[PDB]
Amino acid sequence: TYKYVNLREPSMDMKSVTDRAAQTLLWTELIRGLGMTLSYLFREPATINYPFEKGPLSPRFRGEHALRRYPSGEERCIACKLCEAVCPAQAITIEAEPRADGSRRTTRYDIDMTKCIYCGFCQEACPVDAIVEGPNFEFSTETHEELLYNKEKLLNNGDKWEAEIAANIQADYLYR
Amino acid sequence: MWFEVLPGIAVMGVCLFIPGMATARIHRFSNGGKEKRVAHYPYQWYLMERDRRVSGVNRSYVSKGLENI
Amino acid sequence: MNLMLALLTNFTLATLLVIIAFWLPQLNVYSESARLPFSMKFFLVAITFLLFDLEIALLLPLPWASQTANLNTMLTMALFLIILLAVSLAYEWTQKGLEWT
Amino acid sequence: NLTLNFGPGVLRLVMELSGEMVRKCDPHIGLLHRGTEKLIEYKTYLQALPYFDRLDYVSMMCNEQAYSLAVEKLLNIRPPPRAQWIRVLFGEITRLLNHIMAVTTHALDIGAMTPFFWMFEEREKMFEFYERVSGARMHAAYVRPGGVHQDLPLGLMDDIYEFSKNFSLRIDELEEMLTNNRIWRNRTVDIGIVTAEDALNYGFSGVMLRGSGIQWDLRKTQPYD
Amino acid sequence: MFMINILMLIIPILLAVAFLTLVERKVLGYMQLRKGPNVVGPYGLLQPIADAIKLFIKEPLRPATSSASMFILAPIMALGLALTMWIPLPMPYPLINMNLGVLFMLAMSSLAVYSILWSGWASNSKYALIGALRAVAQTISYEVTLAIILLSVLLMSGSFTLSTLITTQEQMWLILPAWPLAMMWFISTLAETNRAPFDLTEGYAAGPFALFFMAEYANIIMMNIFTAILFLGTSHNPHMPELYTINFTIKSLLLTMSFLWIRASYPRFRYDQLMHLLWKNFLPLTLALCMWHVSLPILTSGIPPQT
Amino acid sequence: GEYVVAKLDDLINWARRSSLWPMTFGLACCAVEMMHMAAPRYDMDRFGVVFRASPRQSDVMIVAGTLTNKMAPALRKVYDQMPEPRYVVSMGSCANGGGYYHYSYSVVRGCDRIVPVDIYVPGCPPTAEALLYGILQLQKKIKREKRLRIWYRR
Amino acid sequence: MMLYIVFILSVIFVMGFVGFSSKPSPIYGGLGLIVSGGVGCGIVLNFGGSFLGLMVFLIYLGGMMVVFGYTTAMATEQYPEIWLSNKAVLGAFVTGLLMEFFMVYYVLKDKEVEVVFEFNGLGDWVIYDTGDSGFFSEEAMGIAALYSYGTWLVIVTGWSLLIGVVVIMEITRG
Amino acid sequence: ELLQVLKRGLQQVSGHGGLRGYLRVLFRANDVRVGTLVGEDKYGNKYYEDNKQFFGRHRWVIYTTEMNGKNTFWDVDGSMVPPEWHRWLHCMTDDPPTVKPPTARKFIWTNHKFNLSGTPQQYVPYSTTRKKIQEWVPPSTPYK
Ligand SMILES: CCCCCCCCCCCCCCCCCC(=O)OC[C@H](COP(=O)(O)OCCN)OC(=O)CCCCCCCCCCCCCCCCC
Ligand SMILES: CCCCCCCCCCCCO[C@@H]1O[C@H](CO)[C@@H](O[C@H]2O[C@H](CO)[C@@H](O)[C@H](O)[C@H]2O)[C@H](O)[C@H]1O
Ligand SMILES: CCCCCCCCCCCCO[C@@H]1O[C@H](CO)[C@@H](O[C@H]2O[C@H](CO)[C@@H](O)[C@H](O)[C@H]2O)[C@H](O)[C@H]1O
Ligand SMILES: N=C(N)NC(=N)NCCc1ccc(I)c(Cl)c1
Ligand code: SF4
Ligand code: SF4
Ligand code: SF4
Repeated sequence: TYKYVNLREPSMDMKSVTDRAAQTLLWTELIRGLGMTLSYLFREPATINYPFEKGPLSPRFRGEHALRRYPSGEERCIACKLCEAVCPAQAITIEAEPRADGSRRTTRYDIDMTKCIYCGFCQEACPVDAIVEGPNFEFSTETHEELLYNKEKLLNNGDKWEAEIAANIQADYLYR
Repeated sequence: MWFEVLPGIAVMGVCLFIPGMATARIHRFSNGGKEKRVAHYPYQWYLMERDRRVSGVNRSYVSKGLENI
Repeated sequence: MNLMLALLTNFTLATLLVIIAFWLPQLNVYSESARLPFSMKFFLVAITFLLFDLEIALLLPLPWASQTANLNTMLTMALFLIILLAVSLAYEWTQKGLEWT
Repeated sequence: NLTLNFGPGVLRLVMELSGEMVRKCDPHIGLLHRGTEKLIEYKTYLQALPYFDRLDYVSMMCNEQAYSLAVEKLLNIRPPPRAQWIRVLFGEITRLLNHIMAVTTHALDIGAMTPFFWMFEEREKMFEFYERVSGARMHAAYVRPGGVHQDLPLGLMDDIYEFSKNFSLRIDELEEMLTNNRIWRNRTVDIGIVTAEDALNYGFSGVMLRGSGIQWDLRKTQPYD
Repeated sequence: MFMINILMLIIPILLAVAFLTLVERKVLGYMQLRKGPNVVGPYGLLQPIADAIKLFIKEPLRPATSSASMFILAPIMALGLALTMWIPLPMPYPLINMNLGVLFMLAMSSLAVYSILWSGWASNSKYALIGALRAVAQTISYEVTLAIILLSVLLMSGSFTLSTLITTQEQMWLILPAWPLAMMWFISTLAETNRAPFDLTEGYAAGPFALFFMAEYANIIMMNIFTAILFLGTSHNPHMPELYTINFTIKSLLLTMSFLWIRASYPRFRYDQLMHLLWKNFLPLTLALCMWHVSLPILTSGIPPQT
Repeated sequence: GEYVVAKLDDLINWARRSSLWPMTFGLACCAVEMMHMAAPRYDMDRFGVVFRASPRQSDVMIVAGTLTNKMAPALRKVYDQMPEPRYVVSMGSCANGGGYYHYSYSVVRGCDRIVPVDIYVPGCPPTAEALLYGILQLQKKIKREKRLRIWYRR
Repeated sequence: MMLYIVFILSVIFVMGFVGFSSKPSPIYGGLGLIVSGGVGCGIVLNFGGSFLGLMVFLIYLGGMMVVFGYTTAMATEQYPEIWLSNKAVLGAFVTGLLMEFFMVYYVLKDKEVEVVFEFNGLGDWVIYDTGDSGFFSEEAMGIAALYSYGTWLVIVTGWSLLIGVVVIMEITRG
Repeated sequence: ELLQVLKRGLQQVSGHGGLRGYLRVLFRANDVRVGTLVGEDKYGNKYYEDNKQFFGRHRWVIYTTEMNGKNTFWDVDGSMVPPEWHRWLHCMTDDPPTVKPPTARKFIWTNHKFNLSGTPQQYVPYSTTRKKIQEWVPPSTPYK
């Protein structure tokens, strides 16, 4: 099914021709456009007062990465390397070895945040909720090097943001 | 809101009001409290020069009435 | 003399602002006639403007001329001059002198 | 004829002009060639999906759909009906996102700048729908071979309805600025006429065909989902 | 005393131009459903000051190997002429009471096109020269109608004295007898000042750029004061002159805002299209209305006085 | 005198950060989020950041998108034309370090190989708000400058 | 002294003429003519010809010289040569100043001079009219009479302007 | 209604504690709206809401004037909002941490830090693995 967007014949009676002449000489349709911008002048603007006000986000929001713990404080990550395997950008680098107590844990967990595409595939692939994209999006830096995250930086992000991360997971985990 | 544009318009309006008010008051100050004499044509200039001589102080805006007769 | 003072002040302040604009401190210590490919159409616009401008020069005295007693002659010549401006435009128009294609 | 190398997406145009008239137009592209097609050969099928968000990066989920449909065809599987309805729903939200971008930046380019601002607040509200289903405002990676990644959060359809209820009024305001404006018409009417036969032979598609009277739309003739 | 008077005109002109940059940004903002400057000072009141300081302490680049004599002469002429256009304006009294004031403004503005011509030469770039030559053609073309429209209006006024326009409009604004002329005058001032939808140049740096920008916006305010005087004459009470200044200032502000209102509302003409607007629409009508306004006072017996 | 220099430094710093005119190199998808920062919700112009500026009038360059090898000389030419002081904001993973295309034959692995960078905004793309955070971070960096203080201790 | 304003302007008038008459690059030859035009208007203004003075600004400078510069930027020079670079230009320029300076120096000393012909150096004010008091501008009344007395002048002038349009279009068609 | 509009404008001066308090928020936040105080965090940031504002402007924060020894009277940052309020302020949830507190964990930071880039506290990356190959150390005694 289709419709025509511009298949019409102007009427050629005197009243119609004189209507179009007046539009030509009195600029009536231009004056009409002025009316619409005038109406916007008296509308309340949509601007929010950043940084005192923030744009709304959802619990699914994909922001800065963090490494998480169990309630005991033990690391969740068990160096399975599923995140590294799935990462579309090859932004994750992992090394692991038996910990002094025999635990399977990483000795390296790096995320190049300038390779990362913030796709969230790592947190989908993780079987233990160890790596997540947190809610923080305000972490711009003055140097390139500051965006090469190692395990210490990522654990500190987990400890810094866990209060919010856990609540967001609580809201969305039944959708996963 | 739209009325937050008014402060900028008020500043501009005061800037445009000053030149007109300044010239009007400066003219009164320099012309004995009257309007500046307008002399577009030689007849009006001849009268203004005659005013300067008649004034006795060489100011066309000092005026002499019947007190001088 | 007033007009000279106003003119001298206007262009003197303009000069001062431009030279100051160039000579502010920088805080640095280290080292720092053919035929233009332009259409004939633009030449004809400038020439067309010039000839219409000369016609406007002749029409400028019209407010004073309307005070004449010989109004029949004055009105006839005023309309004669403007009509000839109209004919000039029509000649440019019909000869494609106002086209850009 | 005067020759000009215009331009520094980013476009380089080498144009031969004769006075005011364009004698030749030679677009020089590749300023945004990023070897996507080669990089995809080193990815699994899932890993390649986010590359499709970044092609027509105004129609993200429509690009995902095309790739997913291709993979599902090769897999010989089909997505479940609810995933298909979500994909059509967000495919049409994506069309609004694209068309707002197309019309208003088309208008902004020729000096009609205000409608861009009005309609990009509408775009910002649809970016919220993207973020609420996927956590990203643009590169959702939400439509995948086999369906979608997650179900809609509770309460989203209510907000899409609320957005849609008022949107046709926004279109009307855009039309008040452009549709009958004589300046807009002088800039657009009889510009770039393409015949039906030229359009088909040059490989045009979409509105580039329908603008010339050709009755073709793949959603009608070769429907999907 | 008179030196005080000169400075009491020049300095407010520059401050008014500076704060027009704020008003334009905010008016355009709210028409675009946003706010515009509201952080730098309360309600953006310090934004013009920040912009001006930023521009003057910016590196003042030059084209190099240019007619730098005319790189510096272009903005000096532009700003000097722009400030000169204000000295005969009656508000209600002019700084200089010129018998031929209306013709003095015509003469001075016709020179303003030189700063465009010189700046194109001074760029050393052949494509910048072409753009300058396109702007000159647009400017001189719309000079033609502005002069003929002005002459038509002065046939109801009877003199070239700007303050006589005040006398002519004691009973009624000239916009009523001459709204067709006022429509074309207003559009001509837009195309004359290269304003949208005639801003084809937008289709210098640091302080030199600021001086070109200030000269342009001085002319924009100037042309809108002239429009208010020419067509919306304010009644002048000799014993309360500031009543004139208030009312005439408001009219000038509203007309200047309408320049910003129009910029927010329309697309941009093509070059050939705004040339056809002048040569094939405005000029034919302007010539016909000039004939009509030459005949009209004679056939109604409403010829104005000379003096 | 140190009190006068400190105040003069504060004045010029305030003017330069209160009047940042950006030249946007809208190379790819990150340009769209830059558009949304100019759009009504965030209105960058309300901070004194005009929507669009010509290179010769711009104070900050925003590299918003992938920088390919073909494009790199053009970008460096525009940077060399900017009057000083000039700053560069690198927006998004592509500009920051190559991002998704880091291993491609045709892509510059980070625009900081071509121009000095002042601020790196992470994200693919960064949200409009995240970019605005970066601009406000650039302003604070300018607020820290002590050009006149260092000049008078030379 | 202000009593020699006309003489001072006429000195600048002549210096402007030596400027472009020595013929530097056309761009700077135009500027010298522009400066001469403005000074020439000043000379005319001081003899009571306000309208004639302004016509020089509006038609000569605002009209003809704009087209001269506009055409120069197209069909002639887009880039000037450094002013006074050529010896012929400099030698001609120096000679004109040397001739003018001696005329001024002698005329200002003896209040008279005999460069070919005899001139009085007392000041141009001595010859001015002494008794004026009309309620109008005599110059304006003379120019306005173009429409009352100059019917013939209007016809032949208006016809020449029309032919100018026709002729120039013929010339430039090629 | 213009009198009601002006009365409301006056009520903002009193709603902020007088002229001084009205001017402080005007210059610190470029906003003089009066909302309902939802709560205050341990760093001094104050959180307000007004549900009659349109979505996006219905919640805001007035940042503390000092946080972790940094003067923030004029230098406010979006990263000063601590995680527990971050969720509320960005509308990821409806309930503020005064109503639904976050779960306590021993390892969670007791003190939030804002963006530390550009300062001596900035992160510097480094390899977290130990040396892989051990080189032979020659004997310390002589015997060639
Ligand atoms: C009793 C006997 C009396 C005798 C006298 C009678 C005379 C009255 C009847 C004649 C009235 C004529 C009105 C004159 C106005 C100019 C008319 C005109 O030229 O408009 C047409 C012009 C071109 O028309 P277009 O559609 O583009 O193409 C037609 C060519 N095929 O299109 C345009 O010019 C449009 C303008 C483009 C710019 C748009 C931006 C301006 C829009 C806002 C305008 C606001 C109004 C101005 C108010 C000014 C106040 C000072
Ligand atoms: C409106 C008038 C206000 C008057 C205020 C007076 C304040 C005077 C202080 C001026 C401070 C200028 O500060 C200085 O500006 C120049 C450009 O102009 C910059 O640029 C300069 O230095 C850089 C290197 O540092 C050079 O590459 C550059 O070519 C040079 O021009 C400097 O990087 C900046 O340090
Ligand atoms: C009443 C006097 C009227 C005189 C009218 C004369 C008209 C001639 C206009 C000349 C304009 C000035 O000339 C322009 O500016 C100065 C002249 O010093 C030169 O600028 C500079 O040029 C070279 C370097 O390139 C230097 O050696 C010279 O010292 C310096 O002046 C420009 O290269 C020249 O292009
Ligand atoms: N065109 C833009 N970039 N926006 C804009 N309208 N800027 C105007 C900024 C400006 C320019 C010169 C001066 I003097 C002042 Cl006080 C302010
Ligand atoms: S978000 Fe995507 S690109 Fe970034 S680390 Fe996780 S899987 Fe890799
Ligand atoms: S973060 Fe998760 S997916 Fe990655 S290595 Fe650790 S346990 Fe495996
Ligand atoms: S960083 Fe992401 S959003 Fe930005 S240009 Fe690259 S792929 Fe596109």
